Amino acid sequence: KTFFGQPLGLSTLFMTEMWERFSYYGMRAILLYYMWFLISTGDLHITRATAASIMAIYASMVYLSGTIGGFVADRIIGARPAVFWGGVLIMLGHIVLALPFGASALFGSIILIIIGTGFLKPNVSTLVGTLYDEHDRRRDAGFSIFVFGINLGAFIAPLIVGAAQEAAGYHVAFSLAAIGMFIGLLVYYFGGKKTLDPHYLRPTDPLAPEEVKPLLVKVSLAVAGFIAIIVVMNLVGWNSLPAYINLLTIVAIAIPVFYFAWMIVVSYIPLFIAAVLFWAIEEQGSVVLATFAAERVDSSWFPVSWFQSLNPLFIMLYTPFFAWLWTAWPSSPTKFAVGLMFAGLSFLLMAIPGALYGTSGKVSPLWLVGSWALVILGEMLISPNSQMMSMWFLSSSVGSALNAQLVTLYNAKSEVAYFSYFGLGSVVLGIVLVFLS
Ligand SMILES: CCCCCCC/C=C/CCCCCC(=O)OC[C@@H](O)CO
Ligand SMILES: CCCCCCC/C=C\CCCCCC(=O)OC[C@H](O)CO
Ligand SMILES: CCCCCCC/C=C\CCCCCC(=O)OC[C@H](O)CO
Ligand SMILES: CCCCCCC/C=C\CCCCCC(=O)OC[C@H](O)CO
Ligand SMILES: CCCCCCC/C=C\CCCCCC(=O)OC[C@H](O)CO
Ligand SMILES: CCCCCCC/C=C\CCCCCC(=O)OC[C@H](O)CO
Ligand SMILES: CCCCCCC/C=C\CCCCCC(=O)OC[C@H](O)CO
Ligand SMILES: CCCCCCC/C=C\CCCCCC(=O)OC[C@H](O)CO
Ligand SMILES: CCCCCCC/C=C\CCCCCC(=O)OC[C@H](O)CO
Ligand SMILES: CCCCCCC/C=C\CCCCCC(=O)OC[C@H](O)CO
Ligand SMILES: CCCCCCC/C=C\CCCCCC(=O)OC[C@H](O)CO
Ligand SMILES: CCCCCCC/C=C\CCCCCC(=O)OC[C@H](O)CO
Ligand SMILES: CCCCCCC/C=C\CCCCCC(=O)OC[C@H](O)CO
Ligand SMILES: NC(=O)CC[C@H](N)C(=O)O
Repeated sequence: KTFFGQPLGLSTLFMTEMWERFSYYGMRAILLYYMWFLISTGDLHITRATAASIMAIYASMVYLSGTIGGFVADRIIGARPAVFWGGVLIMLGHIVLALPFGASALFGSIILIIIGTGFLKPNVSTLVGTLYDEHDRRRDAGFSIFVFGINLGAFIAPLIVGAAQEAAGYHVAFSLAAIGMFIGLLVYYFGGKKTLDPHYLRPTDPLAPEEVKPLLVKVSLAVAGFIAIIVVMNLVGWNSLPAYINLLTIVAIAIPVFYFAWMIVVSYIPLFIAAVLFWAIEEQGSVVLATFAAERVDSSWFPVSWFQSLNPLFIMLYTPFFAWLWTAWPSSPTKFAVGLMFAGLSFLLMAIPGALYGTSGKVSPLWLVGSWALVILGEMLISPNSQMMSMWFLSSSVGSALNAQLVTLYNAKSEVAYFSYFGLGSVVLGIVLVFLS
């Protein structure tokens, strides 16, 4: 009695993540349009460009939080409590948007989810690994099934939440996200006590006595430095929302710079950059492509948010092939290059409808279908150890930090140039990074 060849525990963690991803990507699929709505009612006094920037820096902070989430669980509170309380915080974040409020609830929701996802996401991934011995070949297959589940939740969420939004409004749809996380907590809590090892109720690598003080010092100085900067910003009149997003952008990008300066490994640099650039493009699906979907495609007969299901749809379709592919077959730097090339191609493709049909009309949904087909093909060359997982979340974070700057450039007037430039740039950088490495 297994779960697709794996210990029954995989099913628990599988569904936990699926429902977490459900709530996250359900919310993500309507959050931009929601902000558009708040803007249209004079409730939110920002440009659409800034709204787009918010989406990206939101994702960036979510991934940055995940970069330290593993650390907190492994050394302070434990992997199993981190997932649980992480889940609770996420649930609360969605509940906040379900409440009959407007723009004033946005920040609180974002904070809870950043902290919550930071606690949950790296650590459920950790718990998957705990289901096996250090020497078991199923480890790869098991984690592959796990990722299939992550995308299963990401697939159905925009369909369900998107349609719900169109039926009963935004707050009801957001509450469905909350309910989804609640389901995940149920399956995780009761299922976990039966499948998961109890040694992960506590930190497996607790802070040694002499480690606590210098850690505390470094956190204090960092937080103090950050706050001092914000003070200065408010004194000199740089306190607009983009100002804060720029601050966050700089912080997120500075982190690998000083983190890589620390070990300087120089072979890791092009790998990191390729990942950063790939995730930048991939994460623009929920922002730039979401915008294209709403403005440049006729979605008069279906929720336009449904386009967000295409990304994880292709993960699920490619998984059977690529599984067989690896059984029946490329260097790590090669995989990243070709992957980034596909990402670039996915944007070059998106440049065609505007150049061929103009930008003032509407084009076939198949353009976005083909685009996601291309970038997810690239993800297959990138997508599937506490330390490496951290670099993974970090690369994702920097990509979205970059997006926070980049997506503000996107509009109907700049559409073709935007997709062409960053599309061809990514293809070229793909070529450069494969030979540089
Ligand atoms: C088939 C799956 C293989 C994965 C890679 C495929 C990527 C290829 C994408 C090209 C398709 C995009 C073109 C869509 C298109 O032009 O249709 C527009 C319109 O004519 C349809 O009515
Ligand atoms: C894991 C470390 C993260 C450190 C930063 C903590 C979170 C800081 C900012 C959250 C990023 C969201 C900025 C956009 C935003 O707040 O929008 C608010 C609404 O527009 C209300 O006007
Ligand atoms: C366990 C360590 C981290 C603790 C996480 C606590 C998160 C800190 C602040 C989140 C702010 C949540 C309150 C915001 C809120 O409720 O929305 C505002 C009103 O509902 C809108 O009128
Ligand atoms: C302890 C688990 C909590 C999970 C339940 C979260 C959702 C709970 C109740 C649903 C709240 C739905 C709000 C409905 C609402 O805001 O009115 C709808 C619009 O304002 C007008 O159509
Ligand atoms: C306003 C929402 C607040 C909800 C608080 C509910 C708290 C109820 C019980 C606390 C249980 C916390 C421990 C759960 C945990 O560590 O997960 C491990 C479980 O053994 C299953 O893996
Ligand atoms: C607003 C954030 C400012 C930065 C937070 C800095 C302070 C955060 C946590 C302080 C933790 C208390 C240090 C003492 C300690 O952890 O010992 C507890 C051990 O478990 C004792 O056995
Ligand atoms: C550990 C729980 C408390 C930690 C979170 C408290 C708030 C933390 C940082 C505040 C946000 C810092 C970046 C500024 C920012 O996001 O802008 C927010 C919007 O400008 C709101 O108007
Ligand atoms: C150990 C990593 C820490 C590195 C932190 C580096 C932060 C250095 C400078 C941050 C300056 C904040 C930028 C503020 C800003 O861009 O405001 C400009 C606004 O766009 C004007 O409206
Ligand atoms: C080796 C020492 C050098 C430290 C490297 C830190 C990296 C600093 C900045 C990264 C560039 C991203 C800034 C983009 C940005 O936020 O634009 C805002 C402008 O600063 C003002 O409009
Ligand atoms: C596994 C089978 C389910 C496949 C359908 C998944 C649908 C998910 C998102 C749909 C997003 C909008 C795509 C619309 C579409 O493909 O129609 C294309 C028509 O040829 C339009 O002329
Ligand atoms: C393997 C399939 C990949 C398909 C993508 C390859 C597409 C190749 C080039 C697309 C770039 C077309 C841009 C056309 C263009 O820039 O028009 C300029 C006009 O002046 C519009 O402002
Ligand atoms: C695994 C490598 C992926 C290679 C992609 C294979 C497809 C190659 C080129 C497809 C280019 C699609 C351009 C769309 C196009 O030109 O048609 C325009 C519209 O159909 C007008 O009716
Ligand atoms: C990569 C070698 C290490 C040196 C890093 C120093 C510069 C760090 C990051 C460079 C990318 C900065 C992205 C910000 C950017 O492109 O701004 C775009 C505009 O601000 C859009 O408004
Ligand atoms: N970029 C990442 O690190 C994670 C993205 C992936 N789509 C997920 O939700 O798990």
